[PDB]
Order: sequence, then C-alpha cells, then structure tokens
Amino acid sequence: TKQYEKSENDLKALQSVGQIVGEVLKQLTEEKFIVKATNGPRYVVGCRRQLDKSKLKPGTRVALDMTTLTIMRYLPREVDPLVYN
Amino acid sequence: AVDTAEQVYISSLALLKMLKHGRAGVPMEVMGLMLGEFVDDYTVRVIDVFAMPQSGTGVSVEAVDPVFQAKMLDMLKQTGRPEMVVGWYHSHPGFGCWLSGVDINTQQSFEALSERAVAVVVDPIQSVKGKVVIDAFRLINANMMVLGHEPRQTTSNLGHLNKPSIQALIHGLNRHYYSITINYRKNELEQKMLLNLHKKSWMEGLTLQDYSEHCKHNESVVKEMLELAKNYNKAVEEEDKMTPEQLAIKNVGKQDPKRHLEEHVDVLMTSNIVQCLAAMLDTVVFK
Amino acid sequence: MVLESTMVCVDNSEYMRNGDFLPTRLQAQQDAVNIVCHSKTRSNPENNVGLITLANDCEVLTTLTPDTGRILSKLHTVQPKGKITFCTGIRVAHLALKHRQGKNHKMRIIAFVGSPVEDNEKDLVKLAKRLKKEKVNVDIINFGEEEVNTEKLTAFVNTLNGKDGTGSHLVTVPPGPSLADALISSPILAG
Amino acid sequence: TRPANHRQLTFEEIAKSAKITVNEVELLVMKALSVGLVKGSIDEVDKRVHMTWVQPRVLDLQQIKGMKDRLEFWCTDVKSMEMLVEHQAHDILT
Amino acid sequence: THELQAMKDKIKENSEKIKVNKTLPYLVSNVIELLDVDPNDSQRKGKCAVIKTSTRQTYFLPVIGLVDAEKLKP
Amino acid sequence: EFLHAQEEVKRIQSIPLVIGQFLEAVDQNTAIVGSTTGSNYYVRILSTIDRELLKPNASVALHKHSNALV
Amino acid sequence: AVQKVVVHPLVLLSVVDHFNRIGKVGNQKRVVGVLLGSWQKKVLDVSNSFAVPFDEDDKDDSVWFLDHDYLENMYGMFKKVNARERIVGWYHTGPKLHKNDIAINELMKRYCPNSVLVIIDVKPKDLGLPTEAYISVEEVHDDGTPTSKTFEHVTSEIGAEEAEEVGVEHLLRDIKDTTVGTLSQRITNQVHGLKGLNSKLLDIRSYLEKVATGKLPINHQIIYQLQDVFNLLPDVSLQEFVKAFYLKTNDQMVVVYLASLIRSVVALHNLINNKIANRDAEKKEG
Ligand SMILES: [Zn+2]
Repeated sequence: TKQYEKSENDLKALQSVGQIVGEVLKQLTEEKFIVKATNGPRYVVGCRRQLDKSKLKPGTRVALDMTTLTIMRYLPREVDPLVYN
Repeated sequence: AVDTAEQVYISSLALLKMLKHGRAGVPMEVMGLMLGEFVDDYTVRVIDVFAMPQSGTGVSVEAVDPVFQAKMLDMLKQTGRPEMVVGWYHSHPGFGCWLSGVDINTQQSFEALSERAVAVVVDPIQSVKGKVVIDAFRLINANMMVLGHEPRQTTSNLGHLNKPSIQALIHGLNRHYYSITINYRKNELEQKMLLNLHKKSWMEGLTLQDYSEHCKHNESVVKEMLELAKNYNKAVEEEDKMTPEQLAIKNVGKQDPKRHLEEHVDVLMTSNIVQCLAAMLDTVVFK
Repeated sequence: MVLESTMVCVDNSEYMRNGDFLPTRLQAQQDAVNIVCHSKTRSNPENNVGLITLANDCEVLTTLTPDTGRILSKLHTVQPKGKITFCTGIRVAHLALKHRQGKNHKMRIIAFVGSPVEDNEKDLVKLAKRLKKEKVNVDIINFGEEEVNTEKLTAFVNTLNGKDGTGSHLVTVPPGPSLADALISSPILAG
Repeated sequence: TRPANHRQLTFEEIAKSAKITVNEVELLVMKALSVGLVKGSIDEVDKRVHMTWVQPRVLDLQQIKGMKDRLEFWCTDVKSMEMLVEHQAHDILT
Repeated sequence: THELQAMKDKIKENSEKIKVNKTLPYLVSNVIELLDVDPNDSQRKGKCAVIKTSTRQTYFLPVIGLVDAEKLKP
Repeated sequence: EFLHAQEEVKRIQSIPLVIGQFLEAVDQNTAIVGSTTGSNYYVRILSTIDRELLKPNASVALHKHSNALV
Repeated sequence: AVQKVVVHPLVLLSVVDHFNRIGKVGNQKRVVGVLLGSWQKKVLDVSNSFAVPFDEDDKDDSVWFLDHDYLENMYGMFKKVNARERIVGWYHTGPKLHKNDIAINELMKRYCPNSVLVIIDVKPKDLGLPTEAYISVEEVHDDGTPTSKTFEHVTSEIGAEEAEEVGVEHLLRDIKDTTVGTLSQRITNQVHGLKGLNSKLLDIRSYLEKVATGKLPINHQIIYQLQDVFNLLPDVSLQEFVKAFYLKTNDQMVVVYLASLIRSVVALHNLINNKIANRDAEKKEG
C-alpha cells in the first residue's frame, strides 16, 4: 500500500519533461556557447549557475533545456554498439 | 440577438493567475477556466481566474473535470465570493497563441452551456515587459449566416482592437472568430503598491537596502569596474581619436557617428554616486 | 429536517479519568460521543460535528465535518489530564461555529461538565447575556462529580435563554450508580 | 570609555593600569586578542598598542538620551544635506 | 489504522491518472541507458537516461519513468 | 522615451539566438539566408547595422521566432 | 534553516484581493491564509498561495481555527495541477502579530517541518518594502527559561521570474525607467537616507518609550549589549581617518580627470562636426 504510493510519488517526478541531448561545440561568452542539436540546428544559449566551463569544454556531449535550451546537465561519453559487440 | 461593443473588465488577480498558470506549463499548453459575472451584453467582467489540472487526454473538452468543478465551487462557497463560472481559457506558450481545432471543438460546448464563454489565450514569450501580450477570442454564431456578420456599433473599442490587425494566421481566425477588448480597472491602491513591488528591482529592494548595498560596495571593488571603464576609456577613445582625422580625409561624414558617444558619462554618473555617498561619511562618522 | 450545526465538547479535566462510569469515563463519554454523533446522523445529514478540549488549552483537532470517524479516532489516547476551564470552553466552540460556510445552520453546542469549576457567577452571566445577543443555544449534560444538584450551571442554563427559547436543557447525573447509556437515554428521546 | 578613536594606546597606559612589567604586557594584550574581545595590533617601536573594534559590555537612560543626540544629529545632517542636493535638481526634473 | 483504505483510494485515483497518463506508449522509440548523480560543485541526487525516437531524435531525461532501470540495457 | 526605445531594441531579442548559414545580401535593408537547417529566407535586416559587418559570406544569428536578420 | 524569502507580487496580491473578499463584508481582525512556498535551496522562494476563511475571538483572544478540509483537498488541487508547489507555511495581514499567532504554526508543523509565517500589509504606508517574514524556531534564551518560541525575523525581498515580470512591468505605466545614472541614484539617496532617519528615530523613540512605559523586562536583555554595539564606533579621527580623507581625495582625482577627458572628446567631435555641417548648409543654400 505504501510502496504503491511510493511508485505514485515516483510518477510525481515523471511529469517533468526530459531534456534534449546536446554537444557543446565551442563557446563565445559566458552567456553564449556554440551548441548544435543532433538534427543540425546550431544555437548559443546560457548555462546553469552550478557549472564552470571547465566542467563543459568545447566539443562536449551535453544536454539543454526544452524551452530556454540552457546548458544544465551532461555526460561525456555514450554509444549504442560498443559493449554489445 | 442584439450585439453591441464589448469590454472585458479584468482584475489584476485574474491576469496574475493567467500568466502564472501559463508559465508553469511551458512549453506544454495548459487549460484553465475563466471566472466572473455577466452584467449585460455590451460589458463583461472577469473577477477571478482558476486553473484546471493537466491530464493525459491533453487539451480537450473532456479535460474539464466535473468533480473538480463541484468541489471548487464548493470551495468558492466557503470563500468570500462564490461567483458563477463564465468561460474558459488555455495558454499557448509554444507559439503565437492561435485557436486550434480542439479549441473550437470545446467552444461549441462552452457556447452550448454558457451564452458567451469568452475564450482567452496568454503567452509569456512575446514580450518580457512592456506589452499586454495575452489574446482574446470569441466564437461568432454560424447561425447568423442569414443576417450580416459585421456589427458592432460604437466602433471605438472595435477599430482600436483590430490594430495591429494581428498578423495573418491569427486574423485568419477573424473568419468565424473575433477578439474582445481588455482594460485594466483600478483598484488603484493595489495597482500602486504592486507597481512599487516590481519597482523594487530598479529602485531598491526595500527602497533602503539595495542602495544601502550601494553604500555597502560603494566604490569598493566598484573601482575595478572603473578600471575596466577606464580601459573602455583607453580602448574606445584611442579609436575615437582616429575618427576625426578620417573625417577630414573622406570629407566628411559617412553617417556615422560611430557612437562612440555618451558611455562614460554614465561612469561619471557613478562618480555622482561617489561624491554623494562619500559625502554621507561626514554625516555617518560625526554623531 | 432541522438545520443546525452541533459542536460536541468532551470533558478532558483530570477528574474525568476515573472509572466510576463503567468501565471508565473515557469509554463512557466515548459512547456519549457515539450516541450524539449517531443521533445527529439519524437526525439530519447536513449536520457537521467537531470536538473541543475544554480543560487546559482549548484546541479543536478535528475540523467541523459531518463524518465522525476522525472524532472517534481522537476519543482514543486523548490524555484527559488537566484543570477544567469553563468560560473559554463555550466561546472556543462559538468561534468554530462562526467558521461554518453555510449560514443557514443554527449554532448549537453540547458540552459535558464533569468537574467542579472555579468560574464565578459574574462570568457565566456575562456569557449568558452574550449568548442572548448571539442567539446560540447550548444543551449541556453534566457528568462526573460536582456540587450536589449543580446550581451555577442550572442558573447558567436558565439565564442562558428565555421566551421560549425552546431551548436549553441541562441533564445532571443522578446521585446513584448507573451506566452511561442510562444517563444519555433521556436526552436522546427528548431534549 | 574615551570618545576616541584615537584607538592607539601606549605602553605607559597599560603598564601603569595593569601594574605589570613591560615584558608581560605582550602576553597581556595578545591573550585578549586570543579571547576575542579585541583584534587590535601592537606597535612595539614606541611600545604602543593599537586597538581595533571593541567588545561591547553593558554601557543607562542617560545613554539612551545621548544616543538620541548622536542620532538626531545624524537625522538633521542627512535631512539638511540631502534636501540641499535635490533642492538644486528639483527644477530640471519636472 | 483505517487509513490504509484511504491510501488505497489515493493510489487508485493517482493510478487512474496513471491510466490516463501512463504516459501512454504511442510513439515507438529506442533507448540509451546510463547512471548519473550530481555533486556540486549544493549536493543533490537523481539519475538520468537517454532515448531514441521514430523521428530519429534523441533526448536527455531523468530516469524513467515509469518502469525503472530494472530492464533493460537499451 | 527614445532612450527607453533604445533599451527595447537592444534588449530585443534573444539570447538564445539561432545562428544560420548566410549567402548574400540582395538589396537595401534585406538579404537572403539559410538557417542551420538549410533553407533560404527573405528578411528585412536589423536597422542599425545594414552592411559593414554583414559581408557576403558569414553566419548570422537568426531571430528565435521570426528568423530575423540581426 | 531559513535565511531569506523571495515574495513575488502574486502572493502579496493573493492576500490583498482576499482583503477585498472579506473586506467588503468586513470587519475587524485580519486576512489569514495558507502560504504555498517553493524551496530550491536555503534561499526560499514563493510562487502561489490560497486563502482560507478565518475568525478569531477576542474574549479569549487566544482562540483560532482554520478549515483543514480546505487545506487538504485544495493542496490536492494545487499539487495536482502543479507538482512543484507545496505549502511552506501560512500568512496574515497583521499589521502587528498578536501573541496567539504562534499556535497556528505549531498546528501546521505536522504539514511542513518548518513553517514560516509571513505578515503582510494590504495598504502601503510605511516604511519601505511591505509585509514581513517570521520563521518558527526555538531559541530558548540566555536566561535558561523553559523553551519558548519568539519568531526570528526573516529578510524579505520582492522578485519574479518571467511571466510575473511581464504583467507588472506593463502595469506600471507610471514613472520613467529607470532612468539609469541620473535620477535613480539620487532619489534613492533621499529615500534610503530619509527613511533611515525616521526609522531609527521612531525606533529610538520606542527605545526610550519602552523604558518609560511598558516595564518589565524591558531592559533586560539585549538593551545593554545592543546599545553598546551602538557605542562601538563613534567614530571620528585622529588619526588614520584623516589619511582616508585625502586618500579619498586622491580617489576622486582619476575619475574627475577622466571627466575632463570626456569633456574634451565630446566637445571636440560634436562642436567641430556640427559647425562643419552648419556652415556648409548655410553657405551652400545661401
Ligand atoms: Zn490547444
């Protein structure tokens, strides 16, 4: 009964939409960083306030917001085929 | 039957719940409901605005929850003023806030139940500060195809509402729909205090703190930005002394000026902050 | 049916913890809450009944509601230790009666006094004329040990209302061993 | 106690009051620096002692009065001077 | 002790919202999976996941939502 | 009020602004540009800068909503 | 705990418009409602709220009650539509809290671990940024009395995000904006200065009035230490404060030197170019 509500409260976190993957290409200023979507449009957005650009660097796999498209979270390395070979 | 120029009297609390319910759903479009009272045909007022919960069916006529309406109106009955419902509204944060096919699919239901049921749309994106933004919509009666489609009389608020003419795709809805005017009623005391509430940004937080925080820093570490300003002095004015000689070569103005004007005059206005607030030290230190 | 909102007041005074009423006054007044909540349930469905602790600090843990389930939960482990306080016990339920959403319900209070009170006659007559101005009708049922043939409480109910006002009735515990159900058997049939 | 500051003292003041030798006034004043009642520094050329800040202890209605004097003077100071500032520029605003 | 049925009612009402918002499977997709948590630079917790689409796109999302890392590698 | 209007046009617009693939300037105050999604456009350019930095070939940041030449 | 709170204009109006709700029917007492807060970090933020009907007897000035069903299902309403919103406390319009306001927080401590109560003001008068913030905390005392709750003041600031900026920034339509550098800083020199004069004036008027009338305590406790903190710095020269004088004079050197430099540059460009285009337009047309 309580664990079911925990999965309900789990679902209370899931209405938040997932962000968009991104690759930081390069940067311009502290509010402007060259980034491109996987489908090819290039953007310049602002970051979140926790990060330093030493945590980003140019040519970095990252994520952006779904509206403001702001730099928020990230992971350096991913791919499908590797481990499955 | 009888049609006359319409005016929507809005309360600041209504507009607040409008943009608040629309900002929390961005990008996703949300669905609210308009609350108020119908005084007559040519005037209408919205005295309250409440938000409907978001469901899986999305924005649809079925998204309105009847047990939510029964319990809300009951919660409005224990609230001071339990006014009757009037119309619906839905935000459109992601685009130019035009009515879709589902918006009219719920409009024949809201015009069925309620006589008027004015549809309002609001978006945060268009302007960050100085525009009403929002939107207005009302469904014209398709049963009026017999008679003419062009009222009203006292065209004052009408001809002034049409302008800008609102693009094309929006006024593409001017066929089968028409907008409605919105004015802000006072309620001047609350409008004045809430005016100063946002004025706390550019004036000061308490009207005391933030420029006493300008007495905290007060040239501190504000000369560092004066060193960067005097670096803007050297930078901008070393290419500003190249301008008047070139003006003598090309004979004369290339229109132009480079602008490359004003600027550090504002730095000297911070020097007025220097002289004033430091002259306060004679008052601070002595007694 | 009759329109009104009944506010039941349990007696949390330290003198109410004895088992003179079988098996114990805790369960005795619990059955008293059982019979008043079920009678008002059989009376009108629109009647909402909360509880209030009279002794020590007065706090209503259960907001006024027609469902007595949460009231029955607060009847257990209530910890009724403290000195009886009267003058505030009626007015605290009067403020809970002014929070009613519907104004068509008449203000009604039922309270249990099982302890001798230090309330002066000037305080109860000031509350009597105050309830005369506020029209509130209070039906009190005296339990426990107190002054033999309670007077200041009987004069409180007398001077509380008049003409008719049909009315405020006071039921005092008889000087003899009896079950709590026999004490509440008279008020449930006729007030 | 002094209106001061004028927060710089001398070795003669501490050594005469505390009636301790000039070598132990170091341990004296610097231990008070470790207590936290004063952050000051000691000038050992003339053997002077430069106090900084202070530790508030107690202080009286006569002090609330003179406090209103030190305040109201700050009141008429800022009032006068600031009312003179915008007295000049009140015209050009409109 | 009788609030277990009330919690059963709130998990029936919210799972009714899980019946309307599952959120429904419609568009076909494919996955990319990873584990993450954010120290700063205060400390917070969470996890992320990646996804494919039928439109070829890819997204960076806090961990699913609804079913969990239980299964599978993408 | 014109200084306030200058604060408007300098605030306008974005932050964040999508840069796009520029081809040529066709005539006064307008030009043609592809986006980073590769579609040629026709837009009246930002008023205060007509030419000097626009150049025949560059990458111009296009308005969020309109894709305006800025 | 709670350091500072961010009060948006939306929650303030949400109390004041309810002051119109029960204000048209009157009469006495105050507008009390449940505060919906948003806690991202130690700094507290406020977005929405809702008000509940409340009455308080004077008899019995310590009697208070709220509707929990209204707090329950409406929280179920607002949490449903917005999952980020939750109740951080309650609020009232004051203007000055009576001693009974403590137990309201003690009742809703079951809802939230720490409930911050926000006093507000429906009619702006004095002295500055309206409302107030008090956090529920047990400070005991230095006198070792049995633990009692004296609410600590939380500094309140007004802010917004995006859409709440859009509404009010268009709604001002009153005074020039800002304008930066000319009228802004000097009017703030009037307000922060003069409102700082009458602040401590009336506050020092309360310092002496409380000693004259209202004893006990009253005085003690903090009186002797706080007043000595006022006596910390008089603070005048000699000596180093004299050095700061002409050093500050040496600081104004550079900026006013630069001022004369801008004067020469602005006068050079504008005067030369204007006289050129002037004499040319006259000699060519005439
Ligand atoms: Zn829609």
